[PDB]
This record gives sequence, structure tokens and C-alpha cells, in this order.
Amino acid sequence: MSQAFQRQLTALIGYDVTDVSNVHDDELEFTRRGLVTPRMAEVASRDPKLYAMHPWVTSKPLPEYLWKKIANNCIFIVIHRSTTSQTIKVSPDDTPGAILQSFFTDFVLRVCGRDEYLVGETPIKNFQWVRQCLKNGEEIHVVLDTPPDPALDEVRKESLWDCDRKFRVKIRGIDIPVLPRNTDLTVFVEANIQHGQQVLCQRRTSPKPFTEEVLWNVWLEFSIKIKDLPKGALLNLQIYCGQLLYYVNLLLIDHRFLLRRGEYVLHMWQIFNADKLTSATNPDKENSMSISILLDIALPKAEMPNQLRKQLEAIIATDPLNPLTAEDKELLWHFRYESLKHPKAYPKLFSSVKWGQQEIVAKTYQLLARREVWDQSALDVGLTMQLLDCNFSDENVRAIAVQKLESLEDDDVLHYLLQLVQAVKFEPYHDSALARFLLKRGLRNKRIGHFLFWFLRSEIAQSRHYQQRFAVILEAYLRGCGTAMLHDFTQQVQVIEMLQKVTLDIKSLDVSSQVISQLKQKLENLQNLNLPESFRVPYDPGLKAGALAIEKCKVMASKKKPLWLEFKCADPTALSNETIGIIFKHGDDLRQDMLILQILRIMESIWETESLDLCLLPYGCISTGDKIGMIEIVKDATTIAKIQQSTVGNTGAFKDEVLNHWLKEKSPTEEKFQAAVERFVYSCAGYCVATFVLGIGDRHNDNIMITETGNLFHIDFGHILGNYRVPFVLTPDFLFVMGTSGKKTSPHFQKFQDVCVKAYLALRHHTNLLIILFSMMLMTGMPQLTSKEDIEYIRDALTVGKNEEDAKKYFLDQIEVCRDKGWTVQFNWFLHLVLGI
Ligand SMILES: c1cc(-c2ccnc3ccc(-c4cnc5[nH]ncc5c4)cc23)ccn1
Repeated sequence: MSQAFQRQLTALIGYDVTDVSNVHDDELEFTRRGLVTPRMAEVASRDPKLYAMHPWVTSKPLPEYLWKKIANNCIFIVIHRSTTSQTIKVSPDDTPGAILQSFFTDFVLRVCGRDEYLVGETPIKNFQWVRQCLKNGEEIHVVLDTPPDPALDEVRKESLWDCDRKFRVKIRGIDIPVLPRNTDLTVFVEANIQHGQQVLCQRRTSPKPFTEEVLWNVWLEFSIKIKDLPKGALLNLQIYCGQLLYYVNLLLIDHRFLLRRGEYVLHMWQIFNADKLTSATNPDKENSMSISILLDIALPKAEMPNQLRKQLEAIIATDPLNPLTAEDKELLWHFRYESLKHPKAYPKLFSSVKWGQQEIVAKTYQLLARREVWDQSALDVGLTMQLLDCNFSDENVRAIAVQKLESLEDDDVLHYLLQLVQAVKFEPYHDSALARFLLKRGLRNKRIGHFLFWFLRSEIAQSRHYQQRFAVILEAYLRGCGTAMLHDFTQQVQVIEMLQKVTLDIKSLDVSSQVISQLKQKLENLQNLNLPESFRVPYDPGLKAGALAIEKCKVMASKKKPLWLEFKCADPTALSNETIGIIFKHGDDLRQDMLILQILRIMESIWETESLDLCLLPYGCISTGDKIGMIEIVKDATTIAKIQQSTVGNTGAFKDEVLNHWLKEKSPTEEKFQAAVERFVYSCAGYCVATFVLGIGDRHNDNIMITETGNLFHIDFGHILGNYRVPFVLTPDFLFVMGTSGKKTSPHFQKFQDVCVKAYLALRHHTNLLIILFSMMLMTGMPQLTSKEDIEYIRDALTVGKNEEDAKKYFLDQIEVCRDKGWTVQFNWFLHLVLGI
């Protein structure tokens, strides 16, 4: 042993994976070593040319709505070379390699103005880019040039079951330097032996006056035998006053299958939040509450009656958040071999396991050894995800879920990457099948790797609870992604580190000339001999930002003073001259927004399977650090509030016809207008459903935007989530566009209802998928929204356990609730947010 290298990694990671200042064992270093094999295996087995060109493809059928967009078996592609330019007809079913020969009669077709290649043996209609142009009504322009040298992607060269005694732990005492100014209070230590949120046993100390030092010197003996402890069980240590104030966790079985042994001084965390599960200890040793404990062995590795079958089937059919009674679990377990025949029973069945009994666990492994129907079943992501949530601590169970994820194609790993990374928070151990899966899939595909880096880095920078685990995973990735990516990552971070500083300096300073002048001045200096001459857009990797357009850069008139930034595209082969627009904002935990936007993408894909295209606009958004990150500026967009602020202003005097007026104005040909009107109808219904199902529908119209072409979309998800009546936003102005007012109707309004109904019942067809992603989303991403009531909102919103007919009438009623309310809620939002009442 690389020093200037481990230094670079550290800077890329934002955390030093060699720092053992905050550990009580070697699990992290052990994980560092373990991840060497998965990394090397994958780097050794990846195609250099495929890896360098990263074809973005899918094997899904071309949506019905995209088929119609095609005339005959014909698709035109415009090819560019030096100065020449010739369009070429194509069949949606032929490879790019064939199209190439149809052009002449070693170059590769790269998209103009993007790092995106149409390569490989896939039909041209199956490249995500081609599907994007078709949908948008944009034309496919490619440049013909030489393939990227794979040389650039070079990687730098390098017995428990015999101890029948009851488990015990001695609580020595707790220590905190300065305690709250709240005299006096009383405290006790609660110690829980946990396994997948199942409390196997629980003991508390006696009450003791809450002083800066509290000594008990008491042994807590549990009802559980040491030989019954399950791998992955936690000693959960909590301090209560008299309310929960502090918590810390310690793994009972360690990463080498060894019973935890000895003296511990654990710095605790201060108060279904996933943070509560971490086995990491507080880094702040000088302020944090401390607990002292002492411990004291290696862990080895007839026909159903009809009424019962019905009962079992009714159990298996309930939603993932439906509670199991003791009776349900006993039925499940008793009939485990029959349950094993239904992949959908698996989560509930493995919830029926008494993990605190060695003999039960042994039988459960006997179950898992009889896994043929599971391995033969078609991938069901919703079902798999349920095995990776907070209810399962057994790694054999969680491993069969990851095994199913193995068959995902790149495009689908992208769809689910954010929440897969978040699900690492539910892993008992730092080294897990899931972590290695993410690592492997990131090293296999540059597009996946890019988002993995940023998803990980985002958590490493604002989560003390998990930064250590995540940082170890990011390092393994950075050691195999290759030089070219390393550099691009380095550039991006340098750029963002500079833009971040500028944002803060500006905030410290209506936007007066002084703050405007400072912004432009600061941006001038950076651009002058300070900022890299090109960097990839973290939310749109194929895109490369060039130089700032300081003329268009401005400080937005918001209370957190977001930077509105403009860039030219560095790629000269870029047709248009449109700038690349990035909002740069401090003050919000944009991770929440990220999660809402990711769900939006999942809802669209769901709709796609039903050949439906509600027209959501899930803009790019990346959390880069502590309460900071970037947001994609959508072109040609104004806020619904501003649209109406024109005709009026100060007074909350909303007018009904204004929105429609604005759409007519913004359409050159009267034909474009009717399309915009239709686009409005679909994106409106899409947002009413999506927003209703997520519970974020009641918005002030300043947080709802619209495109010149009629694409409605919600923004500012952080604000509502952070401060969390009408079921969604469908106001007189929206209704007017569809051609209705009061006790009336319209073709477009009939259309609206219909679409909502379709969209909605379609989401219900994936109820389980939606419920598990929603549940996880709250637990790992919105701490302030992790109460029992919070997690369960979506059960009601999806009207779980209802006919499509009952469900349909339910949503229609919701549409009618909006009608009856008119501008009433908007008026209220205005009073509050615009002035303050
Ligand atoms: C000015 C501009 C915009 C805007 C225009 C175009 N595209 C956009 C994309 C995203 C956002 C947006 C979304 N969520 C946000 N949270 N905080 C700022 C923030 C900004 C905003 C935009 C929205 C409101 N006022």
C-alpha cells in the first residue's frame, strides 16, 4: 500500500471507511474485505464494449399508445456525420446493426447531444430513448461516430445450542454530561430482545432518579435460553423517562456467528422509523447519552378440511399491512407445507414463525430447503420487497427474495433502485445478499452505477445512523466502476461542492440588486479558472452541462432562496440551443421528494402494463448533501398561481376562465390547443389519482405547475411532507378547461372521470406492490410520518377489499367532493401561505 487514492475515495464518498473511532467490533472492516470477491467477480465478467456504451433497453412490449404513433412498419432516423445529414426509414423490429448496413448500402449510432448509444442486438423500438422520442413527439436524431475506447474503463490494480441457561445482560449504568433543563423526571432502562420487530422478550430496570449518572449494577435475566437466540436478533436498549428518549442496538450474534461477549459502553441516539433499527452507535461521544453493559459460543448452520383451506386462502389474500392474529399464525404454521405451495403466502407464513425457538427455526430452514415453487414462480417485485422490509431479520429468508431480484433486467433495477438501496437499512448485517446485489448490478451497468453512487452518497451525507454501512458499500463500487467513471464522479462532486457554497453565501445575504450582483459576481469567479469545463447532470447522466449562462442565473424569490441556474450543453452535436436548467436548493431534505418522484415513476409503469398513459411529469431531483440538492427545471412551465396572478394578484380573487385563456394564448395553431387540452385532461387525472393514493393531494395552487402544452404536474413535495379539506386538486379553473361549470357536464369531463376510474382501478391491481413501497418509503424516508396511522393511510386510499364497482363509485365521489368545494380550500391556502392567517 494508493494513499492519494484512499484520499480520493474518501472525498468521493464523503466519509472515511478506515476510521475506527466509532466501532465496538470489526464488522465494517470484515465487510470491506468480504465485498472484494463480489466486486472482482463482476468486474472480471463484464463485457468491455457493452459496459462502455451502456445500451438503455427494455424487453417490455411497445405500449399501445406508442404503437399508434407509428405509421406502418416505418420509423425515421436522422443520421449525422461531420456536415452530412440523411434520414433513413426503419422497421421497429430491426437491430441498429442492420440499420447501419442499410445506411452504407466500425462506427456506432450515438444520440445527438447526449452520451447515449443505440447498440447491441435489440430491436430499435426497444431502446428507452426511442420510446421517449415517440411519446414526446420528438424526432430521433443520432450522430455516427467512433465507439468509446473501453480502455477508459480500466480498473486500478489491487456451541450455542448447548447452552440451555437463560440469556442475561448486566446494566451497569448510564452516563450523560449535560441533561435537559427539565427537572426532575425519573428513568429506567428497557432491554428488548428483538427479531424482525418481533419482541422475543423484554426486561426493565427499576426506576431511578434521572441524574447525569445513574448506576444500577443489575443483572437482567430473560425468558429466552441462549441456545434459542436467532442469528440477527438485537439487544434493543431503550431509556424511558417519567416517554422514550434514547435508544441503541447491539447484535447478539455477530458476523462470525459468535455470541456477543464482554463489556460495552454504547453511545446512544436521542429521540416505525428505520433509524431505530441501526446497530451503529452515535459518533458524538462528548454529548450523547452513554450506556454501560456486560454480557458474560458459536451458532452452527391428510386432506385439508374445506373450511380450513378457505380460511388459509382468505388469510393469504389479505393486504401486506393486514394484521395476523395468533390464530392466523398458528393455522399458517400448522399448514406450512400447504402454504409453501403459494408464493403469496410466504411473507405471512414466515411471519408465523417463532424465531425465538431453535427447533422452530430449524423446521423453517427445512421449509426453505423445499423451495421449488418459489424458484419456479414468476418474479413478483411486490412480494419480494415484503421479504426485504422491517419484518424479516432472518438472512436465509431475505436471501430468497434477493435471489428473485437476480432475474430483473437493467431497466427494472432502475425502477426500483432507490427503494432497494433504502432497504439496506433493514439488513441486520452490513454484509448482506442485498448489498452485494446492488454492488453487482451497479458494476454491471454504468447507468445503474451512476444512480447507485448518488443514492448511496446522499445517505452517507445526512445519515449518521447508516453512513458507515453505506460508505463501505460505495467504496466497493468505486473500486470497480473504472477510471472514466471515477473522474466523472470527481468532476460532478467538485462542481456541486462549489455550487453549494455559493448557494449558502447567497442565502446569508424580493431579491435586491446587492444579492443579485453578488450571485452573478460569484458565478463569474467560479466560471473563471475555478469550475470544471464539463460535468454530468446527476439526475440526467446522459446529459453533460457546460458553462453557466450567468445572464439567466438568478436567485428565486422563495424564503429558502434557491438558486435558479442555467448551463449550456457541452456536447456540440446537440441540436437545440436550449440551456440546461438546474434549481439548487438548501433547507429541504430532498430525499423525501426523491421518494415521492420515484413512486410516481412506478405508478406510470403500472399504468403502462394497462396500456394507459396518464401524463405525469416526474422531474429529476437529487439530494447531494445535508439538506441540499438539485432539481430539474422543466421547460416552458409556469405555476397555476402565477397564471392567475396575471389577471388578478393581491386579492385571492381566483377566476374560472383564466387557465383556459392561458392555454389558448400559448398555442399557435388552434389544433395544438385541443391536444394541450387533452394532455391537461390526462395529466390532471393522473395527478389526482397519484396524489390521492399518496395522500398529498390537497395543495395550494402555487405548488402546482403547468406546461405551455398542457402538462400539469405537482412540485414542492418537501413542503407538504414537512408540514403534513379536499382529496386532491380539481378546481373551477381546471374544470373550465374541460368545459364545465357548476351543475353541468362535458365530453372532456366525462373523459376525465373515466380516466381517473381506469387509472385508479389499475393501481388497485397492484395494491400489494404499492402498499409495501409506501410502507417502506415512510419508514426509511419520512421519520416524521412513521406512526401506525401514517403507514396505513394507503390501505384506505386504495379502498382495500372492495369491488371495482364500489371502488369506482368511491373515487367518483371524491371528484364530486372537489366540485362542491370550488375555490374554498385554495382561498384558505392563500390566506395562510401568501400572507398568514
Ligand atoms: C418557479 C419555478 C418553478 C419550476 C419551474 C420549472 N420546473 C420546476 C421544477 C421543479 C421545481 C421545484 C420543485 N420542488 C421544489 N422544492 N423546492 C423547490 C422546488 C422547485 C420548480 C420548477 C416552480 C415555481 N416557481
